[PDB]
Amino acid sequence: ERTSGNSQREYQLMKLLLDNTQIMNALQKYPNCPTDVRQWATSSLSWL
Amino acid sequence: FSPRAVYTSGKASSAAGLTAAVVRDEESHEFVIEAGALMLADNGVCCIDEFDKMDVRDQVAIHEAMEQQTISITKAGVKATLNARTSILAAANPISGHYDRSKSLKQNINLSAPIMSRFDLFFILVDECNEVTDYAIARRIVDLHSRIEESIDRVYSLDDIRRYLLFARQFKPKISKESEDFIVEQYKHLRQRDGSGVTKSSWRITVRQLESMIRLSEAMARMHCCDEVQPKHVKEAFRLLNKSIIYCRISNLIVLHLRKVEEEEDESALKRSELVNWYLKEIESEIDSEEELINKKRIIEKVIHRLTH
Amino acid sequence: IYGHEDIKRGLALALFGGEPKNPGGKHKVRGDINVLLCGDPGTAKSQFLKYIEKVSSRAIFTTGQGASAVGLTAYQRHPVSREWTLEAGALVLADRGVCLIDEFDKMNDQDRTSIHEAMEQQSISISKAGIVTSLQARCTVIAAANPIGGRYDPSLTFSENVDLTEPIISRFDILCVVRDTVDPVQDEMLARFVVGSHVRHHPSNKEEEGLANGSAAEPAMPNTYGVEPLPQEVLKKYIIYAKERVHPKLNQMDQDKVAKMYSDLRKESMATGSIPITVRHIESMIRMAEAHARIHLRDYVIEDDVNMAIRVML
Amino acid sequence: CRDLKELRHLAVLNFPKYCEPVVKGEASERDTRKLWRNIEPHLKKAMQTVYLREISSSQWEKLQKDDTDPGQLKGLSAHTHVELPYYSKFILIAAYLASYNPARTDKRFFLKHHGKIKKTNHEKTSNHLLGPKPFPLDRLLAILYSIVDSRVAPTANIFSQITSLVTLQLLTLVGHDDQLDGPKYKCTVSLDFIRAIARTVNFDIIKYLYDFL
Repeated sequence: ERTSGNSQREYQLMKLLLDNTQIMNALQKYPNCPTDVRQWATSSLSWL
Repeated sequence: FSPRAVYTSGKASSAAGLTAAVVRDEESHEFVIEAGALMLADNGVCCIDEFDKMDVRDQVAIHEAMEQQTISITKAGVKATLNARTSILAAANPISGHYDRSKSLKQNINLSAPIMSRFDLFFILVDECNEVTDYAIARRIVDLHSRIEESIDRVYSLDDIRRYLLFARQFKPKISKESEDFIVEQYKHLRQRDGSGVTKSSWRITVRQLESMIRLSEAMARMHCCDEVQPKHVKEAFRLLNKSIIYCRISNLIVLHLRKVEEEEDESALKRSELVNWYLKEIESEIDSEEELINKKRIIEKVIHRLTH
Repeated sequence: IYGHEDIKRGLALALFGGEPKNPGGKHKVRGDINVLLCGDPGTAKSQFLKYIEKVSSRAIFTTGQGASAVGLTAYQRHPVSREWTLEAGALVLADRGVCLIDEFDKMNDQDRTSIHEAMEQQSISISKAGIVTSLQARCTVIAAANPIGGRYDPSLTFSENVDLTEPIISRFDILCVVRDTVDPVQDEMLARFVVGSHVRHHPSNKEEEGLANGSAAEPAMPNTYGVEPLPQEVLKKYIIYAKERVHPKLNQMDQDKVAKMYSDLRKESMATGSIPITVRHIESMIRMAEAHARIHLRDYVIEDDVNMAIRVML
Repeated sequence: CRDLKELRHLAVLNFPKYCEPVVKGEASERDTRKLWRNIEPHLKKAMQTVYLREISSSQWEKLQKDDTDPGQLKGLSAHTHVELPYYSKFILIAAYLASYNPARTDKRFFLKHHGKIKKTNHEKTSNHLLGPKPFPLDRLLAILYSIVDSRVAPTANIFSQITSLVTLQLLTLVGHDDQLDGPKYKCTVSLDFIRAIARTVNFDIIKYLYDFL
């Protein structure tokens, strides 16, 4: 609700303006998708 | 399989019982010393499951098992200092049953720091929530319950596996003179991998974990009947140390192979787009099977596409 | 294990144990060097104690959960034909030796408050069945403690970081502790020394060294002082000669200089945030003074021994 | 990068630093397999500055004026090595701990004669991650006397680094301007350059953070 004027590059408390549906369906249509990046987006981060 | 092994749970083992129990005799009236389960399974491995339903007094009495492999209990002026080379096959259990993604990796287990410091290798079961994980494991359950005593397709029976257990303890391998420079350069990699933040982090790897890695490379060539150690055998256990806290595996052995070849050419020719077969020379030398000639022929053009795009 | 030079200095001085004399006129003051070790779990602290028990003449080893108030020094009867016979523990049989106690911080609260009698007069008066009898038990307590919960935190005091009572801390002498951390300026000697001793201490290498006399694969390891080490037979005939021959006395040199020097730190410790020095560091200077003089075989104490003893207690 | 306008103004700047073998004559025409070896070390110190037109012909010029003691960094991360006064370099160091620590758990760095409870010695809490905590002036009047060696007299030039640093963009104000009865302040820059200054006047700040136990 408020954008601090004295906020730097650490205090933003922002959120997202998308959803958990169109983000997954926009991966197969994106041109040039790496193999080591697409697997990280589908999984729920199980490795280090 | 191994006859020198035990089996117990958390509440089934109290403070003693498995180490060295002491009780006054009924028909002699004298403090005797009774051996436990760790003394009968000498030069073997003890099994233990459910590491949650237990107190704290039992873990203290077993701290001298994974670091010193000996029993020193002197209770009541009765000396009973023995030794046993039995490995602990523990099996930790999460607090809430499943691994919580919100909490940290040290908040889901009950093991502290002195317990994990004296312990050697520490693996974590990989959990995958993909549609291909349950689709492949379900096929093995159907073939096992429908085809009774017919799904086993082993190439070596269990009669020859027990025979090869005594040949490993015959010719003790040595250390080659070309491996002292390779161990001093790999410990510094895990030293920086330990300190993810500044100094400390999660798993501590110091001198207790470095001496265990040398034993892994020493025992790696134990089954291959190799005298001197080789650099190709020590790097096998190096990958397990990275994945200890966790068709993609096929793409991993390709990137780690081409990086060790393109760093020694003194000159540079074409070998870019019109000479795509030049990268197949340094890899066909290790190929000596059968299916890696026709089936893997159309796979080389797919891995190289990562750089093209 | 290479490194931690300050830790190895305290282990050699505690092997002698000093000379328990009678400095008073009616009170028997004990004179034993008690060292309490406590490090971060991960630097192998118990392996440093397994070496002194093999190069000495009398040393034992016990744990925490393996003993208690019963199996300590004395505990009932002989229920067979109406008889009464007292027993003993482990500190009585270990006379004039070096005792090794493992897992001391995890000890019960009822056991830590009952061991102070054995480490104050070197004797126990058993008053059972109306029969009293005094003996002698000269021991040097060497324990290895661990921090509370996780790892050791240098941001807290040592008297509060370990789950131990306060009367037992003021009974030792050497409290040299170390903290391991990621240091790229010294990690090249740790990985180089563990791989050199891995081949020297191998059973296959002993066939041409221990079994075959007159041959050795690897010589001596490069120490941090350029001094050749000692094998095994040197340490055996070392404590059975110097400890039972020359008896250093108590002279009166420039001992008055330490009196006014103690007042400099007594009125300066609380100026920033630290506890003052008690009288324990004053009467203990004679312990390390006669320990180093026994190495060089000195009949009397010298000023060169009292100087190197202040840097150890500080 | 993705826009075409960025590569249009960047490829022109790389021409003077790539056409060196062409002018000298050591490389003939049609040779794209031998010019990537000599240019590889010349691109490792320039590809990490994307969307920044500051990288030009003035970055390497600052190194020419540093013949004596090349320890100073001017151009590439010049904010890490800057010139600070004697009593002012400790202001940014002491004020960094007053904006990420509770107003009560501060006796652990002064009076060690207290009784610690050991709360857990939780780790993924919002502490040191939500931002600078609002602190007045009573905290600065009790921490600068412990970092310095000898005593310091708070004269007129001692409190001058409180308001002069506001213009220099080193500390933020709690929204509107306060009165005079002890105003509140926050922080601005993290510990990206604090460690570089501490290693010059013999100082260690890593052992003073409360989040890193």
